[PDB]
Amino acid sequence: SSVILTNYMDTQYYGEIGIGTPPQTFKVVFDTGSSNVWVPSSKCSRLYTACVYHKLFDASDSSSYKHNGTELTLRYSTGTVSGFLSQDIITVGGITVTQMFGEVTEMPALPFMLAEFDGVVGMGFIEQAIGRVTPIFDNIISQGVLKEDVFSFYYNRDSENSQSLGGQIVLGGSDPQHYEGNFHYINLIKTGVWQIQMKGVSVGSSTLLCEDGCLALVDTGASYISGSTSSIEKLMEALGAKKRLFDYVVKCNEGPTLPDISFHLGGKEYTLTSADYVFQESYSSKKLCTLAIHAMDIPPPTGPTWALGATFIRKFYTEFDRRNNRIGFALAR
Ligand SMILES: CCc1nc(N)nc(N)c1-c1ccc2c3ccccc3n(CCCOC)c2c1
Ligand SMILES: *[C@@H]1O[C@H](CO)[C@@H](O)[C@H](O)[C@H]1NC(C)=O
Repeated sequence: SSVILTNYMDTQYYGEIGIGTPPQTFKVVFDTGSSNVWVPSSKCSRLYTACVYHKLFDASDSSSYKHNGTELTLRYSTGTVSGFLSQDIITVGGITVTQMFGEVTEMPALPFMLAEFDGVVGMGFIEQAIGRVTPIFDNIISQGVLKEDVFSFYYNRDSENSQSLGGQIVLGGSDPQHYEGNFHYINLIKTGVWQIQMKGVSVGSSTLLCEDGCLALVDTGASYISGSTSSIEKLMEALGAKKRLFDYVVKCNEGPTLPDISFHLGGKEYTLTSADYVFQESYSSKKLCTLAIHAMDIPPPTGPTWALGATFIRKFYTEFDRRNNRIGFALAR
């Protein structure tokens, strides 16, 4: 099965899923960076404005709902959500699985008021599941209907005309329609995390970063490519970028000229051009231009690690192989 994804300003990729009977729909981000499923709850006080602006699942309208109520708190690098567990049938572009998800009752205005999506579907391993809840992919695999134990991601570039698909996620394989050349796999450092060994990072012709090696987290639920506060400060100085509050800007006229940034993974340089990582929204020297790379200190046991999010996936079609515990990359088409 494949799921059409909507691309919102190149920073948010989501698709639809139905929960309960009759189906209650939600826009969700398929996150290889987390392992739980959650959507806003009707029990969420309207004092939480974010709940006022998103779809809320109502248990009392689902004849297939199974109560549980165990509390859970999900913690992401850029925000937190809290609530309790519930069970019901979830629809994912064809497949139907009885999933255990979290009904969020605390959805902070900042940042969720900025979210176009309603919730999250974790595509990570159970080792990272909060509350030891079985991840949705594990369940789908159990059904034994998928052609292969893998899922692929395709994140298209932004578009000013609602006629091109913002992205697509395939359950059980890849879609040749969106990649060229062959994949090039890398082995997961440790199973339970979509993290691989990254040999080095280069900014132009001078591998000034991640020498000696470092970690790379392939996060479909993250907007940009991130690095330790240290690594980024050093990468950003090399680009002549200034550090703002939430991002790094560069004078727009200097954006097209910026150097390439390469990530050495499994022996193959994945190169990104300035056009690939800069939000060139102007050419004025009197305007600032946001870079699609941020600084995000990810704690143990996962970090310190770089995070390859949407900025990286837009250029490289990614396939997550559960059966071989490996990640594959191919030129996105
Ligand atoms: C999908 C959940 C998620 N997973 C992971 N691994 N990291 C995150 N930082 C987030 C997380 C949390 C809140 C918001 C969040 C809140 C408001 C606006 C945008 C937001 N984004 C970016 C969406 C990127 O989609 C590809 C968020 C991401
Ligand atoms: C909630 O689900 C977990 C997972 O199986 C289960 O162990 C627990 O007993 C459930 N709690 C209730 C009260 O339904």
